[PDB]
Amino acid sequence: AGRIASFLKNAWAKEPVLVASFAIGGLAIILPSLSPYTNYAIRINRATPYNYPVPLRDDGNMPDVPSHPQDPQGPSLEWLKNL
Amino acid sequence: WIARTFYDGPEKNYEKTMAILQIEAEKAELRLKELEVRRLMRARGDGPWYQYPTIDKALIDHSPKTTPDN
Ligand SMILES: CCCCCCCCCCCCCCCCC[C@@H](O)O[C@H](CO[C@H](O)CCCCCCCCCCCCCCC)COP(=O)(O)OCC[N+](C)(C)C
Ligand SMILES: CCCCCCCC/C=C\CCCCCCCC(=O)O[C@H](COC(=O)CCCCCCC/C=C/CCCCCCCC)COP(=O)(O)OCCN
Repeated sequence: AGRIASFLKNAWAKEPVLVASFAIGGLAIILPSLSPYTNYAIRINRATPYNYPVPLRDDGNMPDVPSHPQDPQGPSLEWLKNL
Repeated sequence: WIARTFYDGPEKNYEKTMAILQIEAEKAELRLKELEVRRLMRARGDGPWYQYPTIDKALIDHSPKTTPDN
């Protein structure tokens, strides 16, 4: 405790560059595992349509698949609009 | 006395020789059969031996590929 604090105080003097670099690197490593918006970023990446959405062959047993784009069935991007 | 104390009868050696001959004959025919089986398997490749690997078909992606003609 005291030794660690003394070492940090000594490093903060005459060596600020290394302390700042290590602090920034440690924060960059640690914080993403705690930030809740990384899931939002993953969802935004997954919600980006790059290819043409190929339609499925309807057989009368697809309740979750919409028949038209304006139909309520299917994923919604209202959360992205609200961001 | 010498025959009774130190040696046995002829039938012992006779039957031991017969057993040894049978064992060696089966071994020889098995060796010939193994050589022939190896030759046929390597020439054809329809047996469990000499099965060289091929590309696994589970790696193939069966999905739409941004282009109808694959
Ligand atoms: C008046 C006599 C005239 C004739 C004299 C004949 C002399 C004979 C002595 C020479 C013996 C050597 C011939 C055979 C020796 C080894 C053969 C071996 O197969 O026999 C073994 C037996 O042989 C004896 O154990 C060893 C012979 C040694 C005795 C010689 C006497 C002098 C030796 C000196 C020792 C030193 C002592 C210390 C000195 C200071 C076990 O037999 P086994 O494989 O089961 O047979 C199975 C069949 N059965 C079931 C019918 C039995
Ligand atoms: C865990 C995260 C890792 C990733 C982050 C790091 C990214 C890149 C930063 C490091 C780059 C390379 C660093 C190499 C370190 C070498 C140090 C060294 O040998 O220098 C010593 C001297 O350096 C030292 O004093 C030792 C290291 C200094 C302390 C290092 C920081 C330790 C931790 C501090 C931060 C702790 C966490 C943040 C708390 C701050 C509050 C938020 C000799 O100095 P000379 O240049 O030779 O001068 C001789 C002539 N006078």
